[PDB]
This record gives sequence, C-alpha cells and structure tokens, in this order.
Amino acid sequence: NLCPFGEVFNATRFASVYAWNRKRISNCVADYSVLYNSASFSTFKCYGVSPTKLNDLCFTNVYADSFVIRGDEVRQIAPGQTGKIADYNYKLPDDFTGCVIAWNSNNLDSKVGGNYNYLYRLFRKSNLKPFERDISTEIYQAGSTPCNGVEGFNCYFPLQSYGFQPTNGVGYQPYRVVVLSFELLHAPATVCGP
Amino acid sequence: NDDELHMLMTDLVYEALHFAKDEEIKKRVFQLFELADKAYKNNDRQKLEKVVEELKELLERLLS
Ligand SMILES: *[C@@H]1O[C@H](CO[C@@H]2O[C@@H](C)[C@@H](O)[C@@H](O)[C@@H]2O)[C@@H](O[C@@H]2O[C@H](CO)[C@@H](O)[C@H](O)[C@H]2NC(C)=O)[C@H](O)[C@H]1NC(C)=O
Repeated sequence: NLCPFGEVFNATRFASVYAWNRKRISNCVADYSVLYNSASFSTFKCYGVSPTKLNDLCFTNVYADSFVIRGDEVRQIAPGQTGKIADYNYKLPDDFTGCVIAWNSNNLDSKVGGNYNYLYRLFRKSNLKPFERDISTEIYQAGSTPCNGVEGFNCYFPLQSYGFQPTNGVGYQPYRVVVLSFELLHAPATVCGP
Repeated sequence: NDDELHMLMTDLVYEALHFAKDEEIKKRVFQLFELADKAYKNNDRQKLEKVVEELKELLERLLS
C-alpha cells in the first residue's frame, strides 16, 4: 500500500492559492527519496526535519497542501514570513514542521493567451490564522461607508487573478507548491517510510 | 508585459498598504488601485504603467 503522492504532485489541476487543497495522507508507505532526488524541483525546504532523514521517520499524519503561486512569492511559503500570500492566503505557523516543495510549472499552467484561472486574495480585514482557508467572496470594506455587497468606490472584490502567460520572466512564472505538514504526536504512526 | 505589470501593481499596493501608517496614505493607494484595475480590464497599457510609477514613488517615500 503506497501513499498517493501521485495524486498530489502529478495532479491534473492545482488549486488556487486563496483556496488551497488539503490532501490527507495516512495508512500507507511514504517513499520520500523520489521527491528529494527528483531533480525537477527548484525548492525543497524542510523545517524541523532534515530532507535526507525523512525515510527514517514515522508520522501520525501527513498533509499535502497544494496550490499555485507566482515565482517571487515562493519565498513566502515558510514559517515566520509575511507578505500578501503569507498573510492572506496561506499562513504557516512559526513552529511549522514539514517540507515545502515547489517547481516551475510554466509548461503546464500557462496558455498562449494567458491562464487567468488562478486566484489569490489581495484584500482582507485581518491576517490569517495558521492553516486557515478563507474562501469568502464578500466585498472588501476599504472605506467607512458600508459596501453592501456591491463593488465600487472603496469596495473591492477581494480576489485577483494571476495573468500567467508563457513569455513571462522568472519572477512571474507559475510554481506548483506542495507543502507536506508532518504530525509527530504520540500515535499509531500510520504513515511512514519503506 | 501587461500581465507582469498588473502583478507588479498588486505587489506595490500590498506593500503600500502595509506601511500606510497614515489613513491618508491608504486613501491614495486605494484610489490608485481603482485606476489600475480599470486600465487593466480595458487593456490601457499607458495608464496602467502610470499608476505603477506613482505607486513606486509612493512606496519609496514610505520605506526611506
Ligand atoms: C510524477 O510523474 C512522473 C512522470 O509521469 C508518469 O510517467 C509518464 C511516462 C506517464 O506515464 C505519466 O502519465 C505518468 O504519470 C514520474 O516520473 C517517472 O518516474 C519513474 C520511476 O522512477 C521513472 O522510471 C520515469 O522515467 C519517470 N518519468 C518522467 C517523465 O520523469 C514521477 O515519479 C511522478 N511523481 C510522483 C510523486 O508520482
């Protein structure tokens, strides 16, 4: 019984960052050597654990949070970071344990005329709690006069799109990001290395 | 590039509203966002570029 990493890393479609998709992995064999040595990943940053020791650990749970973000925003997917993604779309806790994996997906998520199906939240009343999914579309209240659900002066639809076209420079390329959050609490430890 | 420029515009807006210690700053930044949003939808490159230039000057002043 192998873990469904092929349903996470090789997914036909990734979720938008404002509404990231959490896939729960349990009761299976998790081979992490294929992910570390794939050599197709530009980012592989682990917190609380060394990448090369993953196969020696067993976990209560593994959660794969998958989404698409812009190249320059990859640096925000880390504990202790700030910015529009870290604050309003995907917040990792300061004591986060897990691995952040990302790769350039320009040949998958970018159409000739531009792929505009990926949304992110630009406006929010306050910062997110760790792993909170705010998928509300309520019009953002910027001014002192109530918006009442309608866009206009100091009233905004909170979500913006990413214009991912194939001619963009590196910082404007799409990246597919998978964050593997690890629970190492006392447990049956149902998912682990071979 | 128009899409890169829009994405730049939103980055400048986020940071501008992060360091917007005064309420007047926020008002100006929101105004600029609205203008940029309209320019983007109507494919007006020059107008969108102008807002971005204004946002950069605004943010540089806040940061320095
Ligand atoms: C993610 O998928 C890649 C490749 O896609 C698979 O293989 C293709 C040939 C095709 O059949 C696709 O529909 C499949 O989804 C996997 O890379 C392969 O890994 C094997 C085992 O090491 C290797 O022999 C192949 O040569 C590799 N092929 C390529 C193109 O790289 C990759 O391992 C998958 N990752 C996960 C987590 O499932």
